[PDB]
Amino acid sequence: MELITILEKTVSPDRLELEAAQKFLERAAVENLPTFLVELSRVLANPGNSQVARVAAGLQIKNSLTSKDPDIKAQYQQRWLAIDANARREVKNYVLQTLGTETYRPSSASQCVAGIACAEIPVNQWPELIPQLVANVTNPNSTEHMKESTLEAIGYICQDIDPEQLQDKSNEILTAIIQGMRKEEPSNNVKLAATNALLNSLEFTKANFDKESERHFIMQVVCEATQCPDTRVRVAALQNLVKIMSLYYQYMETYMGPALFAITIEAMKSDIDEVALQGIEFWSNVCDEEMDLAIEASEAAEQGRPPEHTSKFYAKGALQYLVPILTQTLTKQDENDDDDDWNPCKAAGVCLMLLATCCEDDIVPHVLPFIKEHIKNPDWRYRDAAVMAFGCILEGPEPSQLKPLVIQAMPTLIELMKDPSVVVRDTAAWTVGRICELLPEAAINDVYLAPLLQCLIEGLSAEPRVASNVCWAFSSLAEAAYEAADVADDQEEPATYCLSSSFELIVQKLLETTDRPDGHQNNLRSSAYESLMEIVKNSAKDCYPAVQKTTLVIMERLQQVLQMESHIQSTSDRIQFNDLQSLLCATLQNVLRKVQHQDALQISDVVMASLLRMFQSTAGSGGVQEDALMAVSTLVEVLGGEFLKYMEAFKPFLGIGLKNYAEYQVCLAAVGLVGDLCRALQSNIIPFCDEVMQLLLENLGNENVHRSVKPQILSVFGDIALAIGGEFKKYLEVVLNTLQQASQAQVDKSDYDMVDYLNELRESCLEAYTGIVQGLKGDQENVHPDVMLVQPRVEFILSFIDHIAGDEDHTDGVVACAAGLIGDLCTAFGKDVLKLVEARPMIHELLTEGRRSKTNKAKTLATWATKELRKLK
Amino acid sequence: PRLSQYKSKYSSLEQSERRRRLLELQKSKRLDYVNHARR
Repeated sequence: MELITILEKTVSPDRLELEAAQKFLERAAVENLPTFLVELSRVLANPGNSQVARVAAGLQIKNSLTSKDPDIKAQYQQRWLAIDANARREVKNYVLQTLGTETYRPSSASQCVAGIACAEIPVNQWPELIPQLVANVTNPNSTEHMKESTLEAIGYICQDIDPEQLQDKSNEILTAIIQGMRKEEPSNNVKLAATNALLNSLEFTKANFDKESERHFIMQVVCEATQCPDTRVRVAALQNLVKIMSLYYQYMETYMGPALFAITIEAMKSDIDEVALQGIEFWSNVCDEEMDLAIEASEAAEQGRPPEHTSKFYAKGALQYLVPILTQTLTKQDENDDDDDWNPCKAAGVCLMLLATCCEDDIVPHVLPFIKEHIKNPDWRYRDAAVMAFGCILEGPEPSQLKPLVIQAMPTLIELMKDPSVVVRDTAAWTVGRICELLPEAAINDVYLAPLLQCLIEGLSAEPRVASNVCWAFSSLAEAAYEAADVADDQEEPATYCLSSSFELIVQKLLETTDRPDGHQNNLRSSAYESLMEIVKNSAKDCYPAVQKTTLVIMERLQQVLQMESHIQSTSDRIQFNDLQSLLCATLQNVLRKVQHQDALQISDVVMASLLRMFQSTAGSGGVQEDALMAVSTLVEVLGGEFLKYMEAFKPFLGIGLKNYAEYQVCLAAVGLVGDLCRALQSNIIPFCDEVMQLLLENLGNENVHRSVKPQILSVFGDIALAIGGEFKKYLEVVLNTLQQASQAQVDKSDYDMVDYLNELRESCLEAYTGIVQGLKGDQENVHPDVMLVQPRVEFILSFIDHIAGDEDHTDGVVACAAGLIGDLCTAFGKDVLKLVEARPMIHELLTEGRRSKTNKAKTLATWATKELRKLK
Repeated sequence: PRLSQYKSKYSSLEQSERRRRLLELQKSKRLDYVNHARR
């Protein structure tokens, strides 16, 4: 009937009544979307209607124009732009006019304004928008609601909108935001909305920050805001200071001394946890930026050039005053622990850690004294703090300075493992684990190993929060022991090592831990399996007897879960069966490694048989899960060509994994598996290639596929080409053009989330061409010549390389791949390639850069290629 | 917010470590498979 009546029914607590209402609206939007929106906006815009109907209308509008789904979003945006400009004009008028006329707390108009703006701004279709929003805020006669709802609108636009679209109007946006944050502003609500919008907006105030006049204006408003009496504004302002430090570190030098240091140190000492957390994050974030600057400085030095950005070492300068604040905060442990909850105490530990790795040696002498003062304090809060701080500084300082300190700490640390406080024992295990990780020499000592091992063994039976760190400590100890034994001096793998004596007890104790009923708490079970896994890998040969037993137990468990999965009762059951299967399979990826290949075979056939059964039952019931595919890969690695026996049966399950493109993670694993099948089955994969190749190309048509699938599919094209050689001619044309296009992709660096998808995908392209050029040519030939079909493409591939050489943005993985390709071309097409290569000086420069190593063999490939071009002379 | 850094351990299993490792392995395999085919 009436739109309003329907709208009010959408909030009914009755399922059917809520269904009728929703279907009415659905088909209305299908029968005449333009007229539906206009009517909806009229409801929203009229204060005469009930709050329920206005809010409901706002929701119908917003949902017609956006969605979390990027693809559906862009689609809704285009459906909007195609509507009569006059109808859209009317909707824009009403939505805009609703701002400030809502009694509702959070405005429903803000999100509609943003939804339409995100569509219309990139094509200048709503020139009226910005200047209207700016007027709403700056107008001294505007009500609190008008200003608040508007600032939220601004915020939603900066957040949802394409990043490239909003710089031409940053000047106006900032005028409104800054005006809304001024301290004279009577309403904290307005200040809060304004400050939240600033945060969303910083991404495009680049041109504004480059102007001292404006930069100075912005910093004063944010700093003053950190003094607002409304805690919500204080926190939001600090959040802005943190983001400003990440994007405009270059400009900060004039504000740190005179403002920021004091503001953020005061925030850290605040009794309001929300405030302390922002002060701490500010100084953890400075550590991150400065560690990144040090890498930039270091790389620029090896290039005989000064770095583009320089560090002012603020962490180093602040360190004196940071540490005493942070150690005290470590004293505020939350007695009821929640390994999923964040508080000042935990943030302080991370911050201390980052300071250790940022300022390295400097830090020791500021922390030690607190540690020695409190290591034996009767108050557990201080005893634990002391042990925590000790573990936080084990990475960063020169190991030569830490060793003596760690060795003299062992006796006390071993005792603390038996401390009456569970909180203390939790930290002792972590600190012990981090000693083993970072400074194993202290633990692999003829003095302390025996008693340390006794503590760790007993600790596996302790409470979850303690046993979990103990597990990690054990695996770390195992890795070190293994390495120590076989740096060298014996040959292929080590005959014995310091853990051999108790290897049996450890595995059985770990196998027990895996099975504890409270295993779900504190990530125990996973930690136990990770540890078992890591210790089986890192074991000496005189440990085989224990290794085999453990493998019989793992298969036993795996065989069990697998058949449990052809008889599922519930989606809870469904979920846990896969979680155990996941851990067991991952564990399998190390045991199969590490037996006799003869035995690995008997195990492989048995497991694959069980998985195929699980596949036959499990899925089409939500299946295929991904770790099962990775499980198959390791299984294909062992059976190699002997896997051909299961192809006819596995084939469909390969497909379903390839076809499933919505779960790019499953698809991805399916793609990689195809590559593994190529190297294993080789030529024998031919009779399967059509099906696969067809599914691959299909997927490439595209684009709600994930970014990340394409490069892998391209890489696999190369493998397929290597595996079937001449038989690839069938696909040659379509693939080359696909490569052609993907080569021309050229995202512009102001972004980095693209700079290293560009390289991820470029490398992929190079591996593709390499597999094709080598696939069509030859080993023990009769004559050669399929490759000649690609001959006409040489000019372009070289251009693609030349363009890669100019871009300072080289991943070593790419330089190498590009070098290997050049060498391939020389060996394939010969002395015509020379003229083309000497016509691009940048290619010469690319090879030299590869003749210096990073990595290893980028240098070999670059060395090889340089040689091939030389011999062509 | 950096909860994952609190008492940071290390796992060849969560989601993404075992991806990074599986991919790194398949790529090394690939490269060796290719190099025996160049020289």
